[PDB]
Amino acid sequence: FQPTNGVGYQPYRVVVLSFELLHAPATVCGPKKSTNLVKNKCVNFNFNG
Amino acid sequence: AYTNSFTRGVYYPDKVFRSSVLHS
Repeated sequence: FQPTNGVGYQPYRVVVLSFELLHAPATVCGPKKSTNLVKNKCVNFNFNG
Repeated sequence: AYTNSFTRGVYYPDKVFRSSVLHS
């Protein structure tokens, strides 16, 4: 790795984020807020995605 | 020595709950 090297030979930093989708409880979530709970009425529910 | 593994070794293949069903 020299600064004069061609871009193909120049150093690149790489980060790979790997996550498995919904099959169990979760600990990494987005910024989404929450709301109270209502029963016995047809509603649009979104439990942990 | 050897022995017979009668019916043991079955483990929950998925982390999803199910009920009253025969799943393959």
